[PDB]
Amino acid sequence: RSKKNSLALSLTADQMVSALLDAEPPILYSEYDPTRPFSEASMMGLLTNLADRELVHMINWAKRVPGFVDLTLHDQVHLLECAWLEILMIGLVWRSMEHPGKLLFAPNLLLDRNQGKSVEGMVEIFDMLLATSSRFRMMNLQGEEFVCLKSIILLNSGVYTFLSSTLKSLEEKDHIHRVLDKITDTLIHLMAKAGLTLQQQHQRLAQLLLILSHIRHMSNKGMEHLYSMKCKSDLLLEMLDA
Amino acid sequence: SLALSLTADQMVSALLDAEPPILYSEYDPPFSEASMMGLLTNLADRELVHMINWAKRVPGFVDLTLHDQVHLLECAWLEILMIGLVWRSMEHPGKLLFAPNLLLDRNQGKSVEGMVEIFDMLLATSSRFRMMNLQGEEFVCLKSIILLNSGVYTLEEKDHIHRVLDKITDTLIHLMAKAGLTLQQQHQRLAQLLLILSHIRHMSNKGMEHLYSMKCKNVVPLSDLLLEMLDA
Ligand SMILES: */C(=C/C(=O)N(C)C)CNCCOc1ccc(/C(=C(/CC(F)(F)F)c2ccccc2)c2ccc3n[nH]c(F)c3c2)cn1
Ligand SMILES: */C(=C\C(=O)N(C)C)CNCCOc1ccc(/C(=C(/CC(F)(F)F)c2ccccc2)c2ccc3n[nH]c(F)c3c2)cn1
Repeated sequence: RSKKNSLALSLTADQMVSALLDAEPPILYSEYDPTRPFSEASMMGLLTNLADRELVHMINWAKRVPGFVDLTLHDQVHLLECAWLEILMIGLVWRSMEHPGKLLFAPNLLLDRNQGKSVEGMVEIFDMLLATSSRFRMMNLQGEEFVCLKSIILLNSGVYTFLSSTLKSLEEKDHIHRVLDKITDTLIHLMAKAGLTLQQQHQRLAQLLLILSHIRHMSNKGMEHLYSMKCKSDLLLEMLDA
Repeated sequence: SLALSLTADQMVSALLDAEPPILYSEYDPPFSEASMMGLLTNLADRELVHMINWAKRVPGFVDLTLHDQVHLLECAWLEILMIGLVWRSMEHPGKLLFAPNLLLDRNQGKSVEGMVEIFDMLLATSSRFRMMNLQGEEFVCLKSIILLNSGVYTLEEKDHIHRVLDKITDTLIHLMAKAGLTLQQQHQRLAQLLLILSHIRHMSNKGMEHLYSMKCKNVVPLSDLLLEMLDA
């Protein structure tokens, strides 16, 4: 199906890992004043500000993910529109691994469960994120594995379409699936290099990709809450630079 | 411990043996929004009874705590209905085989509230399974994975659940190796299938939002039915 000659598809596993590690966005500081007690609007202010800012840098990151700028502009936009909260979340749970009971939103913004209660609904999402981070800590998730998963989330985010598909959209989806197969290869390689048996490799690949269902769930629940606070892309198009 | 000893071939055998009966709708051969929702609700409610009986036969599930058995089914039931739907629908491009006498096209999908958006997503997933030539043996592995995964993070009890999930991954790989796939092709197909499950979860979440909205005729809430059938 795909007609595109994409550099990503002929990268070796090591080269894919290197490119992903190089793409990582900068580490950002919240505008959080620790002498200021939290209220609902103040916490939602802090988080929203952090999310808006992370989104700018996420655009720059996505441009450096091999295979991503080979998609049509419309398809790049769609992936980012679908995936942004999942991508924030996986970042959060990775950073929070060595902080049992707490979510490291930023270096200066470390929140425990109880501080989630200052916003209606949000402690439910907090618990799920905490559980996810503990899961990654127990599995001893490696940085190289993390960046593979975050790229998988981006590429897998798009809405499934049958009646709503065009011949062109279908070529684009085929290109996505090839990029995804390269990332799977890269994950397996990393595992094989770390000394896992073949059985252990296939088991861990499954365990990590099953956690992505949980990330999707958390994002969906997040989105429901944001939509019900009346939140409501010309950036995206123009930053993605076409 | 019997469950944890199963070979790949034995796992397949047990899961195939656990499969529920295929149900018929009460459909009488015109569809309103109200009669369609009525038909779908009555079907879902009858499927649920058989889903509970099925889950009791998935290796390892009756080793779990009552809480875990109830919680896994409460979180997963719509995903489980949906995977079964898209599987049954693979030989019916553009349609959804809710039951043998209830085969619906997207036109009929517009009958009911926020089914229309979900409908195309289900058709696409069916189409993806068809294109991948998903086999029945792979389908029952994936459906048991949904059960054991959908509530597992939402400590030694979580370990048992994880060990059984690993066994099913081993079973999938075995099936693929037996079908002639290379090791590379095995790991790629595994990943492709598990990423589809993210999308099934998303479809279920979207469906749940409409069920909460709408809402119901909730005489026997699912949590009560689960407790009755599993406390027992
Ligand atoms: C009462 C409210 C609650 O459910 N609640 C949690 C407060 C209604 N309870 C009975 C369950 O009702 C029910 C379940 C499933 C479906 C259903 C569909 C069809 C589709 F969208 F998934 F395609 C549905 C329609 C509209 C909104 C949500 C879901 C359905 C029914 C039967 C199925 N068999 N295989 C499947 F995949 C099915 C899906 C409707 N109502
Ligand atoms: C909507 C307008 C509005 O609030 N009103 C009142 C009109 C704002 N729309 C922009 C997006 O805002 C966001 C995005 C993300 C979040 C994050 C959270 C935290 C958690 F729940 F995910 F934990 C959130 C809170 C409440 C509901 C949904 C999400 C968030 C922020 C920063 C992050 N960095 N890494 C992450 F994982 C997150 C998550 C808040 N507001």
